[PDB]
Amino acid sequence: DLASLAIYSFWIFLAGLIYYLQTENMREGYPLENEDGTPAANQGPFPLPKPKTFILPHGRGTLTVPGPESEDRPIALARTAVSEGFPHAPTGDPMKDGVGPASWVARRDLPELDGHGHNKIKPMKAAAGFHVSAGKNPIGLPVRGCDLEIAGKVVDIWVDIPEQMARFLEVELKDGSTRLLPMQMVKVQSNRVHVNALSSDLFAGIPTIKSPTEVTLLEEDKICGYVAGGLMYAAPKRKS
Amino acid sequence: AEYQNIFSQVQVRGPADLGMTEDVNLANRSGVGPFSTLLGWFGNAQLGPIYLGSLGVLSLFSGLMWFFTIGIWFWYQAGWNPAVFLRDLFFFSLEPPAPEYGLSFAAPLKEGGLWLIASFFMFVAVWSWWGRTYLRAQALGMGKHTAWAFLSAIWLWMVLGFIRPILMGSWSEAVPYGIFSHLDWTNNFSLVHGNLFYNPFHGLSIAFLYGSALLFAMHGATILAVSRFGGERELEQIADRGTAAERAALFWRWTMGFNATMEGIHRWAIWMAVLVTLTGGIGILLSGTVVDNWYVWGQNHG
Amino acid sequence: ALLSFERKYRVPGGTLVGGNLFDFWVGPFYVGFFGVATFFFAALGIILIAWSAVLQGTWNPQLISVYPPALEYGLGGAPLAKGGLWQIITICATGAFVSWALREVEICRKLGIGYHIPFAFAFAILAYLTLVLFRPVMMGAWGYAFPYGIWTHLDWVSNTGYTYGNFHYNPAHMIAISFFFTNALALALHGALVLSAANPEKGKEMRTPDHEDTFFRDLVGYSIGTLGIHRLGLLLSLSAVFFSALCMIITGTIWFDQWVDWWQWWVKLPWWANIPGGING
Ligand code: BCL
Ligand code: BCL
Ligand SMILES: CC[C@H]1c2cc3[nH]c4c(c3C)C(=O)[C@H](C(=O)OC)c4c3nc(cc4[nH]c(cc(n2)[C@@H]1C)c(C(C)=O)c4C)[C@@H](C)[C@@H]3CCC(=O)OC/C=C(\C)CCC[C@H](C)CCC[C@H](C)CCCC(C)C
Ligand SMILES: CC[C@H]1c2cc3[nH]c4c(c3C)C(=O)[C@H](C(=O)OC)c4c3nc(cc4[nH]c(cc(n2)[C@@H]1C)c(C(C)=O)c4C)[C@@H](C)[C@@H]3CCC(=O)OC/C=C(\C)CCC[C@H](C)CCC[C@H](C)CCCC(C)C
Ligand SMILES: CCCCCCCCCCCCCCCC(=O)OC[C@H](COP(=O)(O)OCC[N+](C)(C)C)OC(=O)CCCC[C@H](Br)[C@@H](Br)CCCCCCCCCCC
Ligand SMILES: CCCCCCCCCCCCCCCC(=O)OC[C@H](COP(=O)(O)OCC[N+](C)(C)C)OC(=O)CCCC[C@H](Br)[C@@H](Br)CCCCCCCCCCC
Ligand SMILES: CCCCCCCCCCCC[N+](C)(C)[O-]
Ligand SMILES: CCCCCCCCCCCC[N+](C)(C)[O-]
Ligand SMILES: [Fe+3]
Ligand SMILES: [K+]
Repeated sequence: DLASLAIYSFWIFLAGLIYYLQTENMREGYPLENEDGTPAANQGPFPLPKPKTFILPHGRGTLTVPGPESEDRPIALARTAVSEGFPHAPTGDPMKDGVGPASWVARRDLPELDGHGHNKIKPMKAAAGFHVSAGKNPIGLPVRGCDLEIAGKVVDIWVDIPEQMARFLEVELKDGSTRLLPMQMVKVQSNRVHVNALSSDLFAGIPTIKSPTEVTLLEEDKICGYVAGGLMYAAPKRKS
Repeated sequence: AEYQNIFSQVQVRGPADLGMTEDVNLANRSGVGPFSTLLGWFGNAQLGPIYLGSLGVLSLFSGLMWFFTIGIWFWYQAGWNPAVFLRDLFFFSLEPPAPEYGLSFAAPLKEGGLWLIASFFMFVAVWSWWGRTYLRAQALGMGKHTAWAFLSAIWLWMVLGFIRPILMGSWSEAVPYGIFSHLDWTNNFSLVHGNLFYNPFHGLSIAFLYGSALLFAMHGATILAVSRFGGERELEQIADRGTAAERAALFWRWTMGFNATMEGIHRWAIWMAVLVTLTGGIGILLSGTVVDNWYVWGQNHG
Repeated sequence: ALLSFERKYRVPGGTLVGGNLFDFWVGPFYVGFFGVATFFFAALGIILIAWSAVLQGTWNPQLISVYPPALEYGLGGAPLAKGGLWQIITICATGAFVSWALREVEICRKLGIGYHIPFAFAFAILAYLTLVLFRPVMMGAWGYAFPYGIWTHLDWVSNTGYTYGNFHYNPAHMIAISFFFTNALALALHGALVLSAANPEKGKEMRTPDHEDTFFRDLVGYSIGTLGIHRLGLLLSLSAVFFSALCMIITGTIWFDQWVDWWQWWVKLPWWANIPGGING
């Protein structure tokens, strides 16, 4: 019967599809590890796929995955139990150490480029023809942490040029230096910007950028990591 | 409250983005359209430019003639009266030829001919548009995944309108152009084939349709949850995994015991969607050609 | 075992209940208080399904079906053999789903991400509860809920729909279907677009989001953008389920005749009601 053939065949196909799909999704993070970072004994029944290479634009090279995995950074954590499966306690200050929900990845310390090879994210002051078009302009608002104190003031928006969207607020601190705050982690209010994730005393510890008119992917990850980490680790100084 | 990133708090605008050039013939691109602050709360504010070469003009024109042909029949069904036109808008139907005309184009305009004319126009419209989807990818040097995925929707439509009627020996098997009339056709079809709930390809089709709602709810929710780490910048996360992609993977690893990559979720996405109409199209093509009654088939085949 | 990058995230904290008592993993799975609640509700559910099978007298998964109590029982309880098991299994189901959502909230807190996933999941749970809880309670009997069985629930869908004629004519249901179809459209396109950029023609460099925008503008004259599309997918699919729940919450309660006839309100608006010609005069 032709329909029985068609459906029997379909299942075989779908089984192969799921296999393919699952192996394609092991191109990062595998082989699996023990908690000391050595290779685990039980890797699962799906083998790692044959590698593929992405050619990256703008002379930035290639990425071949799967490949040798490696954190390329220290991880300030220690076991809290004598067996597998328990949490790992920060050995210092987790916000400073970039562990836990304050974690960052050792991405390239270069900026994301656009299609023309220009920096993707620029402060609006340096972004020809870019201006706030709708909504409350943050620039000039005082910035408030979850301790209900003022940590600083908004001095610019950092904008994605090709996608024409706001990505960070640049905030000047009491000492005159600035930091970036992810736009996704701030509430622009009529008369302030409020930052739930961080108490005012924690703003100085936001990682800083090495050149004041661009950010690197490494720098983004540290900044975004740090600020998200506050949800867990600033909670004592939070009053919500 | 935490801000949720469903709408944007502040829009910025810069110079009209005229796009990447690559191999595109720029003489076929319009100028930018207006910017919509309304859209800008949710997505991009910029409308245009659009590319419009020969195949585009052909597709659009053919598409409109399709719409012209249905609407002239509707107005005629309305007795040229605009009150009636609005009142009965959903009841009007341009029906294909009777069974008696089989597969011939020999049928009077008012009783088949017009339907064929409308279908002719749609067929040119869809296929040239399909070509457009391939050629716009080529010109930018991109993969053909879109054209391939669109081919799966075309499959179901081709089966319902052209392949299945040809195999069954008459245009009368095809679907009418009408809002209510085509719903009626769908219900009838199932009745007359012994209840499509017993067609295993129908069932799979549903598995995938629901599945697509599941996956995109998951995926969209996930990208938005990790947008504070730049998660929606998926291509750059593919090229250089960031804490966005890691937190996303790990949410799912910890919830359900396995997970995706930032490229690979898009392969689950493309296949989940595409299989809706692939399996769907098989289910219909088999119906009446090989299986008259899915209940009955079921009794005999698990 | 751990993914190569996982350890740094496996820190204590985030739990909603129990402090550090259940703050551990089993293999890849985060446990938590809600892991334990989930296991207990699911395990109990399955055992009770298994027992329902024994009393039906089958072990075949294409035949096992647990039916709600009969309409005669109202909104009261029924003997286990005769609907009670359904009722208990429904509490376990709800218990397990909600616990899974809350577990998800805990995972979110530990990972420092937003709560969008479990919020989305809540929509599914509400669709479920419409079918098994809100609608039956509003109609006055647990017997209006669907039974748990691979094929028997399909029988319920079809009987329930044909109670109101061709269900296609339910207007909330038309909106629901449109959202489902558009979502599927959206998912095809989004998957295809990102992959078309990550996997360009042979030998070429990876394309950029600028290319993705350019592609869509060239094609349709508009690009929603990479934040937009994920906002869209979420909105589309959640809207599909919202209108699915709405289209059933109204059926049997505010509207209970044949859905086709509902459209007479439009056709009979007095300004064109009596004009001759058309399909309706
Ligand atoms: C939504 C509206 C109707 C309904 C209408 C239909 C119709 C119509 C069809 C199905 C089909 C299916 N439905 Mg149903 N279904 C309903 C409610 C449910 C519920 C529920 C708890 O509310 C569940 C678990 C299911 C489950 C299922 C699967 C058996 C089958 C494939 C679905 C799928 O891929 O979804 C998308 C989800 C995924 C792709 C993820 C995978 C989920 C897996 C497959 C769920 C398996 C559940 C398992 C068999 C149930 C037992 C659990 C154990 C006891 C622990 N339905 C309600 C009453 N359903 C199809 C079928 O072929 O049935 C024979 C079909 O044609
Ligand atoms: C009483 C009715 C019958 C029934 C009869 C049928 C019939 C008959 C069919 C389906 C089909 C489907 N049904 Mg069923 N179905 C029933 C019950 C259900 C239930 C349920 C809960 O009860 C569900 C969830 C479904 C779900 C589904 C889908 C999985 C599937 C269609 C997929 C799709 O994307 O189609 C929509 C996608 C398309 C139609 C592709 C269109 C592509 C073209 C190329 C687009 C061109 C656009 C054109 C140019 C216009 C331009 C627009 C401009 C922007 C203006 N059915 C009952 C049992 N069903 C279809 C199928 O595959 O079945 C196997 C089908 O043919
Ligand atoms: C794979 C499964 C799903 C799928 C996938 C899919 N669909 C696709 C694609 C893909 C991958 C495309 O690439 C293609 C596309 O281009 O998307 C942007 C498409 C597409 N799917 C479409 C529709 C569609 N897809 C559907 C379904 C699905 N598509 C599945 C669920 C459905 C239904 C019924 O469920 C519909 C209705 C189109 C949006 C697009 C194909 C376009 C096409 O073929 O067009 C030819 C017809 C015309 C060109 C007529 C043009 C008329 C204009 C509107 C001009 C108007 C001018 C006027 C004077 C102004 C005022 C009028 C307005 C107010 C209306
Ligand atoms: C809201 C939009 C869509 C959506 C979203 C969505 N679903 C989700 C999520 C989200 C955001 C999750 O986070 C969560 C998840 O973990 O996904 C992997 C989930 C999920 N959606 C799932 C399924 C699912 N979702 C569906 C639908 C949808 N989900 C929508 C279309 C459907 C259908 C039928 O269309 C199904 C079948 C699961 C894979 C997963 C939730 C897993 C879970 O809750 O696990 C805990 C419970 C158990 C492990 C077992 C409980 C056992 C019961 C006690 C007994 C069984 C009772 C049941 C009622 C009988 C069923 C018989 C059937 C034949 C009818
Ligand atoms: C659709 C069917 C209904 C549900 C089916 C799936 C049930 C839930 C999935 C089970 C969850 C699996 C995760 C637990 C297994 C596990 O070990 O943890 C995950 C592990 C960690 O443990 P180890 O691999 O070290 O242990 C190996 C085990 N043994 C000893 C057997 C070799 O992560 C992995 O590496 C393995 C990943 C498993 C892949 C899972 Br089974 C995927 Br293929 C299931 C996909 C289900 C989706 C169905 C999609 C529908 C079709 C869509 C097509 C577009
Ligand atoms: C409907 C199926 C998909 C096809 C949709 C695409 C159809 C778009 C219709 C073409 C636009 C008509 C207006 C003429 C185009 C044009 O020439 O430029 C207008 C302007 C620029 O004017 P120029 O002064 O540069 O024109 C110079 C050319 N000469 C001098 C020769 C006239 O061009 C545009 O901005 C195009 C804007 C169209 C925006 C399109 Br309708 C987007 Br909003 C539609 C989104 C499609 C979504 C598909 C999924 C579902 C649809 C439901 C949502 C509405
Ligand atoms: C291409 C041949 C038949 C394919 C199925 C077309 C179904 C009709 C779609 C609904 C009708 C749209 N209309 C004409 C009422 O405006
Ligand atoms: C959320 C799941 C809903 C199932 C709840 C069923 C419990 C009914 C208990 C009512 C007992 C009253 N009485 C005396 C009539 O049996
Ligand atoms: Fe995505
Ligand atoms: K500027």
